[PDB]
Amino acid sequence: VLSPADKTNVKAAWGKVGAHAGEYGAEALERMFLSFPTTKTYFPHFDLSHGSAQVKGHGKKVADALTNAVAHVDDMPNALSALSDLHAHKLRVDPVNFKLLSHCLLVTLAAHLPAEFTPAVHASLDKFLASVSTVLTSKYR
Amino acid sequence: VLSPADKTNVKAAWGKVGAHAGEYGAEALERMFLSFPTTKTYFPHFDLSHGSAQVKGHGKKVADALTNAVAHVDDMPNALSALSDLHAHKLRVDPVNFKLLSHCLLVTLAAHLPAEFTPAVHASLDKFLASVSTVLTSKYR
Amino acid sequence: VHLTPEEKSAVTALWGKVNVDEVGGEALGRLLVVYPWTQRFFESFGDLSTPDAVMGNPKVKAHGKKVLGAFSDGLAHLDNLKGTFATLSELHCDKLHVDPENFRLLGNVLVCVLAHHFGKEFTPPVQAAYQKVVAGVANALAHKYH
Amino acid sequence: VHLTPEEKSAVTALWGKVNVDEVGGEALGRLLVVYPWTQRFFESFGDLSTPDAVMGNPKVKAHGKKVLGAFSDGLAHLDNLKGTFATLSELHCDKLHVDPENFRLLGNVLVCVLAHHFGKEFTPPVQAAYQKVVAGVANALAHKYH
Ligand code: HEM
Ligand code: HEM
Ligand code: HEM
Ligand code: HEM
Repeated sequence: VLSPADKTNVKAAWGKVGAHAGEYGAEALERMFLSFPTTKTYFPHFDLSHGSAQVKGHGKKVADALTNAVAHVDDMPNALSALSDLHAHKLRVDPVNFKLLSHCLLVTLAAHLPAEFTPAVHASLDKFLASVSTVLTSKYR
Repeated sequence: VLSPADKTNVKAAWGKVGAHAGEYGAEALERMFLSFPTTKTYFPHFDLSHGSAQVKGHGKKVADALTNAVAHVDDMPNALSALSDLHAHKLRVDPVNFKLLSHCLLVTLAAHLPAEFTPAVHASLDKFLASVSTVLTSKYR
Repeated sequence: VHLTPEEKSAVTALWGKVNVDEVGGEALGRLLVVYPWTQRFFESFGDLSTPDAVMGNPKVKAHGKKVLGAFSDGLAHLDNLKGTFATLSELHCDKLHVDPENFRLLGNVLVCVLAHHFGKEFTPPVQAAYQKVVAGVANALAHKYH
Repeated sequence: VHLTPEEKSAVTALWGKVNVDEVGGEALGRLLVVYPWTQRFFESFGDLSTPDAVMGNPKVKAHGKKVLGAFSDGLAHLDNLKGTFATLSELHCDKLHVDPENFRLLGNVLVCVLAHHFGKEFTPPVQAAYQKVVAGVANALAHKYH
């Protein structure tokens, strides 16, 4: 579970991302499509090239859920229940892929937040996301 | 969450295992040291020889914990002279090996219980041991 | 991958009793049951509601047969596997959009179908050999994803 | 694993500005802090509870340098990785008994330290070349495990 200090480091780090959140979104994705080619098997309908507006718009939506998530850190299973049903039932996206996004997302934060991304914050951030990933796979079976 | 049709599946499967529990635990273990050679990195102090009285003595404990889990299907940990939070802190076993033990402990049951191993009781057994690995890896960080 | 002669013959000999139509079908159907999300490819098949109609669907059986068959070819190319399925790794990828985890998934339920088929004969040394096959085979089939 | 003429250049060129001593103890330290179960191979270093203590632990630092040191010398021979690491693979398995999944966790932490270090200079195409490489070194240290 996230310790109280974890919950503080996550909100402290996200607060600093700010208006750039949806910006970092598309970047975590591009890094994912490019680093782990396998991840783009779920996007036959998306122009995945760089510059792409679809890869940008989506990143904004990925940013929004982690913001709603940070907002409801003590109640993620209820605030992300909607998406969990969307990924497992309607998308059926294999659980080993979220571990893949969370890594690119984390690298993307190590690239823009060098002051804040200390070893302590890094760890709390690897937790927060693992907990998100978990919630998103709750409804697979 | 294990559905109610799951709990009753898991229960009948293990009750049928009866006294054979320890016999089975030890078998899944040796199957694991053979198929997945990396798991041996955690038992370099165990007599890993064929017919070893240290693995059979270890398969017993593992089964005794799996029977206790089943017999308190609303709560998964705590058992023997040191579990409770034994793995997370003392052993520190990488979460990745928990899925390997569950696989091998399922092929054991698919081998000896071919009649109760319908492709529905297999799904419950799978969701069960996944819920146990999830509980044992619960307080890791 | 290289296989210890007797560990290579445990594969060779056991395969010869495998009813590829019963094990092929059960390997796929038991996969569509256990890891639910794997149906994102099998929607054309039809009725996959309860694990019942999943297992009994004549499409699931039908496709598990040609899935096991191709496996039953790499069993000869037990040296260079890549230069065999590399063709199918293009397909399953570019055209078919299949996530490689599902192959890794197949190999494990298959290991269980065989043990559900040979019970006692499926000893640990034999399973272990059959693991060296399935993992390596899974990676050959997912070698050049771009 | 495979790489390409242009990817090698990005790897090699981004490795020149790397301070192996620094990043070595920066990566192993952040590994021991994000995945504290890896501390099972380090009772013989000292205080490893608080992150302050892990990072500035002179013994962590001394060993980070050794690892990344021997990591660095592996980039040179990027066409024959499994060979180059055959003797460290056998030493980690037999002698040290180090679960190979530690190498993958360390590779992921090493990529974050390299993004944390180069900022924008560590673009998406640099991460993808670096992921390939760190996955490459991990399969190479794990090859001699039995
Ligand atoms: C780490 C957790 C993730 C977050 C925060 C996230 C969030 C979301 C959100 C907010 C949507 C928008 C749904 C809508 O309104 O249409 C969505 C859609 C989707 N997600 Fe996830 N997701 C996550 C991980 C994944 C991963 C790893 C993949 C697969 C590589 C993925 C694949 C999809 C797909 C394919 C869509 C549908 C896009 C479309 O066709 O319009 N998601 N996700
Ligand atoms: C998910 C299934 C697991 C269960 C139910 C389980 C069960 C047990 C039990 C009951 C004990 C003995 C407690 C005691 O002696 O105080 C124990 C100890 C231990 N477990 Fe686990 N375990 C599991 C997974 C793992 C995994 C996956 C590994 C690694 C491959 C592992 C490695 C160990 C080791 C080394 C010991 C200590 C034995 C000794 O040296 O005394 N366990 N486990
Ligand atoms: C590792 C064993 C496998 C082998 C050797 C194999 C073999 C085949 C072959 C030969 C084709 C059919 C002919 C064609 O489309 O041109 C095919 C297609 C396909 N495979 Fe696989 N496959 C395997 C595993 C997978 C996995 C793990 C999945 C399951 C999620 C899968 C899903 C599909 C789908 C949906 C198609 C497209 C429909 C079609 O068959 O035409 N395959 N496979
Ligand atoms: C991918 C990079 C890795 C390389 C190239 C590597 C390299 C080395 C080297 C050169 C040594 C010295 C062995 C000797 O004295 O002959 C060593 C020792 C050791 N390694 Fe690894 N290693 C790597 C990853 C790891 C990881 C991931 C851990 C665990 C977090 C680790 C744990 C050990 C242990 C327990 C020792 C001895 C520690 C000491 O006495 O200072 N290594 N490693």
